[PDB]
Amino acid sequence: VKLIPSWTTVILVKSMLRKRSFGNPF
Amino acid sequence: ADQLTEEQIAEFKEAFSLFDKDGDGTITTKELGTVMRSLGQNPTEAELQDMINEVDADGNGTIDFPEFLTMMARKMKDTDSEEEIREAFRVFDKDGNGYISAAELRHVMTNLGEKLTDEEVDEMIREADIDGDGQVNYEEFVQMMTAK
Ligand SMILES: [Ca+2]
Ligand SMILES: [Ca+2]
Ligand SMILES: [Ca+2]
Ligand SMILES: [Ca+2]
Repeated sequence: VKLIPSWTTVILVKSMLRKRSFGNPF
Repeated sequence: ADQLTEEQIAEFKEAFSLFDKDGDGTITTKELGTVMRSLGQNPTEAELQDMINEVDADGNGTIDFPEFLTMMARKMKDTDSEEEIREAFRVFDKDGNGYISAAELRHVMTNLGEKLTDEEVDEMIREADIDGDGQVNYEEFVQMMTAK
């Protein structure tokens, strides 16, 4: 079972929406 | 080119703006709630407040631009390092079949704001398909975040 996406999470998918690459440096 | 001192900040400023729908410099429970309700889920009034209360280090109940630059640095410790990737994945694999498709990514795109075109979205997944399966899997989504 899960419990909604945490904070840094929503930031993980949005950060992925950068340009045309994949993976986050963070 | 190379992550500099401005390229990084600009990235966070974008995320801090995505939540601040109005752009007043303070994320409320409704704002973030709208984002959690657009991705395709349903945040709980109680959990939501408890969620925006985690980053809220001031104790006011609202997130701020500075709180952002300071929130992504408090989760990269141990209680949220490898579990945050599995979550970002779920967003892409809404169906939870064990793979991602340019379609699932196109959905998340408009759910956050920008909606990459098609060729780009197609190439974005082709560059990650280290195996060339027409879609991205879990190993890739991770092998790309584990190898620095
Ligand atoms: Ca606001
Ligand atoms: Ca605050
Ligand atoms: Ca899928
Ligand atoms: Ca692949």
